[PDB]
Amino acid sequence: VPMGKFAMYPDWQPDADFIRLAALWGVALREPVTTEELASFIAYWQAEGKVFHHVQWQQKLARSLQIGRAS
Amino acid sequence: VPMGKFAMYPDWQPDADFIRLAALWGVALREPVTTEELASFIAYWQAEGKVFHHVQWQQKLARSLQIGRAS
Amino acid sequence: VPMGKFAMYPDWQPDADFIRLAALWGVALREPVTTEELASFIAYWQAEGKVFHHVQWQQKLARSLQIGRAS
Amino acid sequence: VPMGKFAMYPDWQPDADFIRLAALWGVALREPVTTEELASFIAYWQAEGKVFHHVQWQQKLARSLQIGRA
Amino acid sequence: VPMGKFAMYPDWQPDADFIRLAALWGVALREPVTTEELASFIAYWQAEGKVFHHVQWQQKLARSLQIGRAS
DNA sequence: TTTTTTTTTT
Repeated sequence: VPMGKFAMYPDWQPDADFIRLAALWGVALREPVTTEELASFIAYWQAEGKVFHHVQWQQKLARSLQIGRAS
Repeated sequence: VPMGKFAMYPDWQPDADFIRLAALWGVALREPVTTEELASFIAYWQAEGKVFHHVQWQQKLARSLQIGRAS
Repeated sequence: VPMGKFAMYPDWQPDADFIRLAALWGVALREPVTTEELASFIAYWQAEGKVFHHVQWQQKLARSLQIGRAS
Repeated sequence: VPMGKFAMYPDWQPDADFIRLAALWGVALREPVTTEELASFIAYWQAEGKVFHHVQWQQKLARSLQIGRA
Repeated sequence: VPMGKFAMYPDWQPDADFIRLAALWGVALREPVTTEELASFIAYWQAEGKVFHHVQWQQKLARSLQIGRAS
């Protein structure tokens, strides 16, 4: 992944231990991140064009899965 | 088809491959979009006046159909 | 209380006086800060790189909890 | 009013006609300034250490309340 | 209007072509100068007590409006 | 002259 802030992009992936991190940020995920969930996240934010650090992007991904899976 | 964010408008349409996209975002559609579902979505969001990129609109349409057809 | 501006770092804590100050600043919290809320706050601002006085860091944490918990 | 350039301090207060000043400077305030809003402001800038004239401090409070109430 | 350096005073105004100047100095004002922004600028600098040439005052206004409207 | 973290018709 790039250093510093950057816009979301198609082959981006969170860290292997992403679920661990999400737990540490108060989001307990039962099942792993599916290819579809990630593709949808990336599409949305790639369009938006805002820029963030890798770890902030992962925080956005966790918050998004939490809302996504409540429904 | 405008570039950038835009408010929804009456002759708006999702891409021709919309059904495959929806699948890639984790929305499996067994029926194609109807002119009535699309008019309903457009009328709602046109009034609202909120602005989004084309791809984000298409995600809103996918989510909206999922919910709508579940009922 | 720590002195001078400083970047956010992993072991940072707002003092035991934090809930008190938050109330003096118009943010009334029912329950204490969770390890997770804090971890999440730290991760975000540590990546951001910005530098602040302790009290200022505390106000940002208060504002964040207020928003966070409104959901 | 406090004189010269100065650092923010606990007992600081804007003028009684602060509301109308804020309007003159393009910040239309529906309600008056609360105790907590002021304590929050004062804490922030007291830590920061920067020094300003009283009126400038009042302009900073006006800009801040605007942002804060949105 | 006064020649040479002078302290800011309540009735001060910039030139009628102030928008064109501001563009020459790199500040493109999508909107012109409001009476309020002006009073705000005057109260600030009148308090500050510094003296400047008319054209220097006009540069301070222009830089100011740039920063003030960047929000 | 510079205080202001935030995907979801239901």
